[PDB]
Amino acid sequence: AVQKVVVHPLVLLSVVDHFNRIGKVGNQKRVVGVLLGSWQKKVLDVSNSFAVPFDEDDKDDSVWFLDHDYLENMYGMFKKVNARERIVGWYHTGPKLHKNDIAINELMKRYCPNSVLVIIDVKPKDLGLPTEAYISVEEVHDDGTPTSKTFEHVTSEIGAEEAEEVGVEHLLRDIKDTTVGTLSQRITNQVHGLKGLNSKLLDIRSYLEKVATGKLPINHQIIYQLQDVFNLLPDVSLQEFVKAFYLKTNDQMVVVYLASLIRSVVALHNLINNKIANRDAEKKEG
Amino acid sequence: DKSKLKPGTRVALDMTTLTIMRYLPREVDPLVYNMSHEDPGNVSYSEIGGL
Amino acid sequence: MVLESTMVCVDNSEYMRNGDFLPTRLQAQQDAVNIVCHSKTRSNPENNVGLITLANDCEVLTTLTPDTGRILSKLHTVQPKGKITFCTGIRVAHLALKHRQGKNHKMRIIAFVGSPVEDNEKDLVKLAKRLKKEKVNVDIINFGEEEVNTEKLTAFVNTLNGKDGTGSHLVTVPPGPSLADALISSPILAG
Amino acid sequence: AVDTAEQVYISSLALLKMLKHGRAGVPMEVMGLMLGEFVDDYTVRVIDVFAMPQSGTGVSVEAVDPVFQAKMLDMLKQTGRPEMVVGWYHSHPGFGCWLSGVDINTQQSFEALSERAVAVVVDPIQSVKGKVVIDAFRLINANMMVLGHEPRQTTSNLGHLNKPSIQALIHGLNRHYYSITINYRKNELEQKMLLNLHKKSWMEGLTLQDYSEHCKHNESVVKEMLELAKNYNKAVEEEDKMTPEQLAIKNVGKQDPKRHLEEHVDVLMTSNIVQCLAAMLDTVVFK
Ligand SMILES: [Zn+2]
Repeated sequence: AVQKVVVHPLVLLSVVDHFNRIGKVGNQKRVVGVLLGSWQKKVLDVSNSFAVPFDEDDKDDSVWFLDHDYLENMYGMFKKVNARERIVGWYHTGPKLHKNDIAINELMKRYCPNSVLVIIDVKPKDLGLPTEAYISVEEVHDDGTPTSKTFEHVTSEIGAEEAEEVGVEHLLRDIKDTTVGTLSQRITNQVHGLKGLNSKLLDIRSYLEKVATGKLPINHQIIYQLQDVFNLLPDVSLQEFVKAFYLKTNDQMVVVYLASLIRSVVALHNLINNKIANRDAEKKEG
Repeated sequence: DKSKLKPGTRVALDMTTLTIMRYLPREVDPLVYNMSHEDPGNVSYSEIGGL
Repeated sequence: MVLESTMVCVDNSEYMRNGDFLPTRLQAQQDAVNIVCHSKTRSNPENNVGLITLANDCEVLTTLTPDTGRILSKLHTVQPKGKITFCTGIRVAHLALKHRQGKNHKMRIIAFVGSPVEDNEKDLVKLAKRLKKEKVNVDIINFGEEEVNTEKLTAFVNTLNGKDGTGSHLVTVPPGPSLADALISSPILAG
Repeated sequence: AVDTAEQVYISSLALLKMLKHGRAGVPMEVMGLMLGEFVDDYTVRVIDVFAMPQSGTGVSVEAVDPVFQAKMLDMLKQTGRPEMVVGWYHSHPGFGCWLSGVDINTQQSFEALSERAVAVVVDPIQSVKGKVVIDAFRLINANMMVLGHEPRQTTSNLGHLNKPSIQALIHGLNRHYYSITINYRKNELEQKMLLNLHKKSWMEGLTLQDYSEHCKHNESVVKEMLELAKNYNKAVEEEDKMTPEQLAIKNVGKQDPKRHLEEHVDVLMTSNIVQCLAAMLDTVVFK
């Protein structure tokens, strides 16, 4: 239903500072808060957020509290200072998908119809993007209990804004791999993207570990996609795909040959522009 | 409503920072308005005669 | 005035479903809640009163507020039907008591039982010594009908005012459908 | 007294709050409140900023409702953690930064509460990347200006490091207020999680980029690159001629083949080589 999301650095830091301001609890706390923003053109947007007062105990871990007085009053304030701004969903700090995050969404679904969640990271280390968002469905299959409230991950990305890029680029001042030439693609996706294939490669290997040892659900709805992958594995070197390849490339290196061929003539013309500069400078200057 | 600022329309500005504050409708200068509706003469076809 | 925050736990379970008490059980304990929040409110303007239940779905129907009109509106057509779950009533009380406005306030809860309980006394003695280690003073007032003589409740309040607590109370239900105001006339006079 | 070595520390979030709320209602002078720990006589550490909604239409600074900041002061008290109000701000939008006569009044209403309150001006237009432009201020007493006496008694080579702007020098600059050198507090906990997340492709370079139109676009550059090279067979020939400064001023009406050429050579080059190598890795990786 909703295509993808847009997340700002303001909300991105604006969870982490709250994790600091409850960071004096020491023992254990998750950061849970209310996510605010709009969505237009079936593109989700996230602009602002805050956090709800919240506690939890491990013994009888089916008890949670969201102060709706704080919710109504503070969102009334945010509506008052910005009527354009509104509710969009929620977020929890999300290390590993806590258990109450199946009916928190049911607790606050009366506010937003597509009451969406956001899982973030407070210990940032990965080779990907540590921002996650699911969506609520209660989809029905064809075996066992039908209507099952399973969250489903819609794709996610960090959105920019012309206002906030001044502050972001100001707060970097650290490293910036611009001059995007023949190098920046090699590292933004050719070095790094293979490691992007490494983790998704290793993930199904980790799921695979139930061979006779792991959890109880065997396959049913996992192996049609895997069987579809191994059926969908590409063509081997026999056909014209080789000769179209060879044939293909062979066309591209022509254009490479022309471009490199003109570049040397350009630099040689600059050398003549240099000779004229130094010669008619030696006898004239002295 | 930046979709509604047509090339041609009349708008208001800011004095200091010089930004556009509010779109406006068209206006009618004093001369015309005092050309519009200033005759309370209520003569009729009954008064005229002969043509 | 004196620092507490009154947290009432209402009983919307499925054994609250007759007119044995004269107007309505719901209206009777409802107006009891009204006059005890007049007592706590008019004895202390700082005290706020919100309501929780200990049924299957322990909902915060009203957020903890010094208002009473939302409390009245939710107690209108509250639909007291569902399976009671008392063992999570302790956690859904105390965790909100950690959610309260200030820990300078006295942890005081009133708890309403008008249904048969299926708890283990081991479970409420783990939660009871949990309330000992958390220093929590709850006076439980029984309503409606019950397993006679509060089975596990005397042991619970005993393991609540035990170890120099000795100030907590357990008002049992008299099994006669009378006007409950004189039934609760003792804790409102002296806790 | 002070030593013009005050050194305000702020945050890594409040700058974002200032630019967002200063940018959303930008042609009106929006404002709000500042909220952080007040450390010693020299420094201050303002960790948080929440904004205040306006009073009505009109370019000014409106007023402050202590009902509203009394409540909002307590929302974080019963939810997050207690802090202290230390300063406040407004927004000269595209002006630069100074104190107006209206600004100095509402400042003067705040310094009587706490003597080390802070005036702050954000300018969310003239900032691009390295120029954020804030320059927090505070009043100086005009009584000592009547005394003809110099305040603020410099004990450290820390004050006169930034030269003041000429427009604030036209304004009350040094006769009613002073500047404060500021900087920022940050950590790798934030630096990594904003660097690693801002501009990230996912698996996009592991694609093939419109495989029919790649060679077609390659044609679509080389074709006019021919005639542009004919212009390079035109523009060299007026050397051994008039001086190259006249061959500098004279070329401001018509295009040159040189720079325009070496642009397209780069575009064809990096356009081709990425599609080549990225085309060839998948042959190994996928079967
Ligand atoms: Zn101003």
